[PDB]
Amino acid sequence: AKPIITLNGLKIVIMLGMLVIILCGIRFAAEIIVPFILALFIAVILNPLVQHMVRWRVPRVLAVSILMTIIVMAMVLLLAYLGSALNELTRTLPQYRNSIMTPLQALEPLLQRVGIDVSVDQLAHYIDPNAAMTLLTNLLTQLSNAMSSIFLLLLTVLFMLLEVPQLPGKFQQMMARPVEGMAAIQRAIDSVSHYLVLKTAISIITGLVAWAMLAALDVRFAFVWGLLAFALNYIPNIGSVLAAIPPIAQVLVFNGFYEALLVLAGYLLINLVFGNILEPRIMGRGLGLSTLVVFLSLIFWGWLLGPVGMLLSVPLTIIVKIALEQTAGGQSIAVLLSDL
Amino acid sequence: AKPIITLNGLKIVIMLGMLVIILCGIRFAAEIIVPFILALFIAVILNPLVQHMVRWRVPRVLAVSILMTIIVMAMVLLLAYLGSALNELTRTLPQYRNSIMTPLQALEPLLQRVGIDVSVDQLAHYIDPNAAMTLLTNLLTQLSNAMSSIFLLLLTVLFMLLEVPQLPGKFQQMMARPVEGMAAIQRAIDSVSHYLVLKTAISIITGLVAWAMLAALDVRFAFVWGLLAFALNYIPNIGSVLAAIPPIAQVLVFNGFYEALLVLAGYLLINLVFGNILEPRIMGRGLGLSTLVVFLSLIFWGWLLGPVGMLLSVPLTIIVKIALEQTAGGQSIAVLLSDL
Amino acid sequence: AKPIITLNGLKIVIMLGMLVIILCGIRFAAEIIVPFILALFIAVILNPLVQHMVRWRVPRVLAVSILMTIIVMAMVLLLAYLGSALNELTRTLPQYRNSIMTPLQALEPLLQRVGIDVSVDQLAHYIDPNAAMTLLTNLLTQLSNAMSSIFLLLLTVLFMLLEVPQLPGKFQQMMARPVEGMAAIQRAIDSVSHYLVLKTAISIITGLVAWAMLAALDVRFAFVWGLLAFALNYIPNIGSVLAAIPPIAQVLVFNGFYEALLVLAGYLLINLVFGNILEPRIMGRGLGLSTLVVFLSLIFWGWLLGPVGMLLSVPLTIIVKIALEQTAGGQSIAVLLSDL
Amino acid sequence: AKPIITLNGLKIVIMLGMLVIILCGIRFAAEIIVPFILALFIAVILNPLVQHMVRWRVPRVLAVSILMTIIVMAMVLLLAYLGSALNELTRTLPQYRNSIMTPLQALEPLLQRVGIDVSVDQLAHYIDPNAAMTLLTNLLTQLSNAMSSIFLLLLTVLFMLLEVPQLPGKFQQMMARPVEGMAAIQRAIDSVSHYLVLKTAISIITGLVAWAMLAALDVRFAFVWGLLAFALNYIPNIGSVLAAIPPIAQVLVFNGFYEALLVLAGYLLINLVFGNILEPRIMGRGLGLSTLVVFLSLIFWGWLLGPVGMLLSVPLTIIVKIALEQTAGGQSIAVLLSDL
Amino acid sequence: AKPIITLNGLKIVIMLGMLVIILCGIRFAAEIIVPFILALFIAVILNPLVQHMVRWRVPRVLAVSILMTIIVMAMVLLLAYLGSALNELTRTLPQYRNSIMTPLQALEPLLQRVGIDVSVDQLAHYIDPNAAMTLLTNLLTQLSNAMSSIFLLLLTVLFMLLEVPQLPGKFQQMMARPVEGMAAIQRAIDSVSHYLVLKTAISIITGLVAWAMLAALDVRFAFVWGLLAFALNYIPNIGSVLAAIPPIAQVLVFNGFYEALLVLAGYLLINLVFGNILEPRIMGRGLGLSTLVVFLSLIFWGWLLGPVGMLLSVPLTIIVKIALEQTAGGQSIAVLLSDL
Repeated sequence: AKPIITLNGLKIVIMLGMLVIILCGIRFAAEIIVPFILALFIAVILNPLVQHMVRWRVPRVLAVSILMTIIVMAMVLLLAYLGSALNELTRTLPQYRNSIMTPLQALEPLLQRVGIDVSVDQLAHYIDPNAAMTLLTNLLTQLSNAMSSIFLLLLTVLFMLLEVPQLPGKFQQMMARPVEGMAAIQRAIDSVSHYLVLKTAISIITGLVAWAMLAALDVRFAFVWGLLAFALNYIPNIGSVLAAIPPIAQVLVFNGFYEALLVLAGYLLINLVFGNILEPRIMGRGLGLSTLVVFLSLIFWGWLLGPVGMLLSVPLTIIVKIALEQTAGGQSIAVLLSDL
Repeated sequence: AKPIITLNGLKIVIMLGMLVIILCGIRFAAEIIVPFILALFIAVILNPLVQHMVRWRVPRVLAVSILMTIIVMAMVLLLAYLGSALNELTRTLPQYRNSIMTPLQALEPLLQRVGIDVSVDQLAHYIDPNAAMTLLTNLLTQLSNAMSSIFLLLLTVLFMLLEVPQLPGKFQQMMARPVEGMAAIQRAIDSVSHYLVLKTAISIITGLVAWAMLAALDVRFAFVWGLLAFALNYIPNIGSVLAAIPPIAQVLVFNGFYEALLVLAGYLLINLVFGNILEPRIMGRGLGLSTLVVFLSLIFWGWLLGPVGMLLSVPLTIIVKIALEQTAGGQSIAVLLSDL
Repeated sequence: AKPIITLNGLKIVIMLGMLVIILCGIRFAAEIIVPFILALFIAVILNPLVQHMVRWRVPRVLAVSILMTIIVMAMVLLLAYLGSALNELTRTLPQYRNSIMTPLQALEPLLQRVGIDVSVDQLAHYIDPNAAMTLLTNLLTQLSNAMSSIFLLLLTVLFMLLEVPQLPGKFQQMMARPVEGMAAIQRAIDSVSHYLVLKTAISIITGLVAWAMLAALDVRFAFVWGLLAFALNYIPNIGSVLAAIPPIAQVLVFNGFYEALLVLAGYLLINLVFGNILEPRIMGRGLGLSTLVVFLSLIFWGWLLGPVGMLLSVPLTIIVKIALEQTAGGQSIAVLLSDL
Repeated sequence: AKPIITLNGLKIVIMLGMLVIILCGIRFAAEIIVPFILALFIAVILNPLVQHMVRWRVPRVLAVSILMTIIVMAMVLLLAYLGSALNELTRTLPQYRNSIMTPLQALEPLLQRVGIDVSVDQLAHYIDPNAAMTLLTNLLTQLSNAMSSIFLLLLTVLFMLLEVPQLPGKFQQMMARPVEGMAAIQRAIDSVSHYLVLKTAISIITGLVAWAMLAALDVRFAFVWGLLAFALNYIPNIGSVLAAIPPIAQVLVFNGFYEALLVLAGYLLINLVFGNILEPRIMGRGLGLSTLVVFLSLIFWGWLLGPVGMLLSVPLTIIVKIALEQTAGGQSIAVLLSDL
Repeated sequence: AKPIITLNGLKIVIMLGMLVIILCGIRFAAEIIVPFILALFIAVILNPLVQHMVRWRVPRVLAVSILMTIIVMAMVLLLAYLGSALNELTRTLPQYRNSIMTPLQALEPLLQRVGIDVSVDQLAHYIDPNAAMTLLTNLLTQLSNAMSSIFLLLLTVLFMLLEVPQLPGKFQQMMARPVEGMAAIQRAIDSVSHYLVLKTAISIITGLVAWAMLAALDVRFAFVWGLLAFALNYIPNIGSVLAAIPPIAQVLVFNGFYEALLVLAGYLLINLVFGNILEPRIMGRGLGLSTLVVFLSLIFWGWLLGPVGMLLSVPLTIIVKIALEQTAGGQSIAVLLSDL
């Protein structure tokens, strides 16, 4: 045309440029956004419990206070247990590394082979040691420095729970159609709140069941593996499969094959019954994240929000999808994120 | 719709992008914004005093000059006293650290226990030493390098106090409805000014009372604890509770339990009477910051404006709330920050 | 004119400023954009294969699963082979470096010469060692750290292939004229998809033919040179010429002149027949990138997207050209990128 | 209202965001902006001299050439003199540091004292050594590396002076109401030009008078103190007071009290007569910078433009005030910067 | 007015903010912009030669190929010659440094002197050694690492020359009034192209003449000084004067005064005849850069585009001036850059 800079071109480019600026803003302010978001989600999870406890005619402030003391004591105790178990695992690591190393040496002389062993040696180093080394580093930096920030986060959660009673009056007194599209009678947090409550119930059930079954199969670190399964259950399909690995690795490299197969059968039973109780119990909607979008959101949020961004990705992407579902212009993106 | 980039979408994204830019601007220029804001608040605090001293028929410039000399001499003397007391505390620290360490060893052999001690050892390190170590570092960097900037800040305060007499003519001669919404007959600084004056009066009273009562209970560093209580009294509910801790820790770990309980009772008396004189004396408005918003503003301002941003957060959030209270579009946010 | 800031001036400057912001956004988020784009292209390449395998009445998920296992095993094996061959080349390097060094000493005493040898010594260092040193460094950092990200990329490819079946319903259910200009009945990915499929077929043919012919001429690292020719065949005219060099260097510096000439004749035959089968077999369009634009896009993408950006430049520039071809305002740029 | 993002809100936020961007631009390009601005001011200062010398029927180019040679030779000689005197001061420093240290020890045993001496020892270290140490560092980095850039700046000044004759034709031939508001018949540089000329005349007079009087009181570094007084005379009220200190310190710590009082009386005489000749001689306007705004502009410009930004702050703020004085929208800010 | 944020204010601030963004974009992407721009200019220079060679009925591709081989061989040989000569100069440096040092010692005892020698010693260190040291560093980093990028740049030049034949069809087929204002029948590159061709012819003549005359005066590094004169001839008035210095320094410090005066007379003859052949031969326009603007553009471009930005500044500023000459709004800036 006569001008090359079409006004629609300007709209597109301004939108993209300002989105880039916003993302660099979030990536830069991650150390607030992450604790605040996570505190918000924990508050959402714990609010039904506190509300029911109020239904037992218990003072609100008293209830939340005792609940927070319970939670913080449990976290401190769990940090101690994790420190002991983790150190034991660190000092026990290389023995079964060599135990699984030996079959590689056995299988190296394939008839009419052309490659070398040392590179596959490094790949095995990736398999047993290196992934264990990275998990070691991440978890140990957690138990080392986290207590400086876990306390802060719990404080934030306490304040949110305390102030919840006055919040409905504040939303009611403030129409502002954007905010009613975020969380009001036009429920766009009650959607995510229910999902979080149900998913956390399921994850607790899965973690406890896995821990109990592992104890029934007398494997070491049964509790840590149960915790890991619980934590990873939040990522819908990748998380459970990824969590099922380390126990299988331990049981196979220590005990053998038949028991490892039985343990994997146990995990399959767990994840199928909870592939068959999560959907029909409540949340028949089956909140619409296609597996691809789950993985992509995982990578995305974990890249800008940092590691814990990975843990809270899926709830956060659900939030974004719900918010853009009702916006007039953006409904296209919202249906793009959905599943069918 | 036919276009995905709705004009309202552009408005939202431009507003958010430009807010991100502004915040990165403030975070980047913190070393001016902080001293300037703090000098402004100190000038507001000291203006009534100077004005009353003028009412005693004292020259304005003379009055402010003598007052600033008084203030700077007091600050230098207090820095010296703080240096001596702080060094004494540093060299006295670990003894009662071990004194409180021993009961942990006593309580470790809980019947049917499963955890370890070393992690709880590190948690105690967090409790007595580490928090003391961080307070040590922060206060010592203050007394070390602050005198380069405290003098600058006092100079700024002096200039503001000097120029105040001509300011009303300048505001009067300049309608500019935004500025009258910031500070004019449409009072939006006289709101914050009165809050600061009253809160500082209360904080001085609390600090002096705590110092006197601690002296009546012959604890070491009674003056430093009084100063700390005064400084932390600015954060309404978190500050007093957080300030009440270190004296309780010292008295319990040195003397014992009954006297520590008496001291905590004294703090409760102080903070309840000033939970019962702050509101009814003057400022029946009880400037509307919900406790959650207080904590969030604390975290926010302390994150971008740096540490002293935490100290001046609450006045600053009050300023923002008042300014956005009367703006037509933004009144929703203003009611969101309020309390009920 | 009366104002200097013409509105058209604002449009131009806003467009340019926001483009700069976007580019700094991509350059900053390269570690996602690159794996995601590359996974998208690999998925496009492999989709016809999986679809044909489905035509053999094979389950979709089963087909993609087995194909991905095949691919990952092949990559691991190839990494091992590359490690061995690369280490052998590293420890063999300097001998023929000196072998080609000696003719420089022979040719230094040109009659009536004026220069020195040491600078030309450094130029030869650039020729045989240094370029080999840089290739060494790049390839070795690949085989060293890549396995952390190659697995991630393959995972992404697997997810895309898995979700493809539901995608057409999602595009169909979403008109949004921009998206139909990107990939719909208004084909702007089916254009790039076909180009990628055909170019990859040609590149595989070229790589295998070069490997076989080099084996027929019993040169060392025949397989590595075949792989390098395949990889560089993606850059249309520069890539093949640049890839033809290292084998010629090796054969000349080890064996001699006549055999090197025969090998170069073989490469000429390959690149002329595939300068004569690429065009007429299919893709009679001969996707319109003028050689200059090919080189410039190479430099550009390789500068912001990093090294692998160079490899995927040409497909990516084709994408941009196709997208801007149909846009009303930008068709000028699209014809500028074309060839005639 | 129905939308929260009021259009006025967008205007405010866009203005602030773009101002932040501009300031980050200037802060980033300081190493050009500062020499260019300073060269412009020096050219303005020297233009009347060159023009008068032309009135003596001297060739323009010849006049400016000889004047620039004079200036550069004087700067080189002054750098040498400064190097010698500065090194002498550096090696003489600590003796009178201890001389003034001893009275602190004498005054430490105040009756009924509570503090320590070591912190006040560090405060004295701030007083005599540290401020001298910082002045040492700044001046020495000047005399060390400045000659690389002083020559560049003088070159720029020479070019501006050379090209001035053709400039009026260029402004005349270019209406562009913004530029006539910057410098034209609507004088907004002739305002600053006259201020600079008069202030520099006054500063030269003050520097020479102080140097002569100090020589009459046979103090060491009389010339350096005269230079420092001249340089600091540019900041209207803070500068002279700050410059009067180091000579007083030297004379008191070496000689004693009565002579120091006489010297301070001499400075008071100088600064009162030039608080009584600057205003009435010419520039009865008394360019309107309230002392607070002087100090704030000092801090501001010195923060973004770097140290020499402090020296050229006041002229620069005068420029900004004059420019925004006549702009229709911004006249409010202009009256805000003024004095009354 | 009622609003302070005038719409014109927004236009000004948006223009300035986006210009700052663009400049930070160029400063950030300098390592592409510089080689691309420089390759474009070299292609423009060499295009007439190739076109004339085509007029001799020589194949276009063959002609450009042989010309590029010639150029690259000449560059490699010149790099070698430069390495040898530069190393010789480095190891010869300090002897005449001391030779010129001794007259400073002779001239130190000026009657009734007050300064010291050591600072003037450092100034002489600036004169003979330091400037030589900086030139050493810059040139040596060139001959060291440049060959990695010089080859790249020559490749770019080759591609541009190759593709030129099809370019006129592409511009013809694309009206887009902006592009015709950049380079079309509305010539705004044919303006710069002719300037570059003529200026390069003049610079070659000057370099060769200076080299020949220096050889006639048997000074060392006559060729290097000729090259330096050629390179600096691109900056119109500063460049020749700055280039004339090092030969004068060498001849004076080695040989003496009369021969140095003769050499300076030779340079004056050269630069006056080419101050008297450049203008009247062709380019009677005398492309309008006032000397001040030349210097300012030098500083500017050299600051953002880096060192070689200084070399290509003047052509680049000419380009900008020509482009903004015909734009309706910006013609004011274009006349501001001109000369009269």
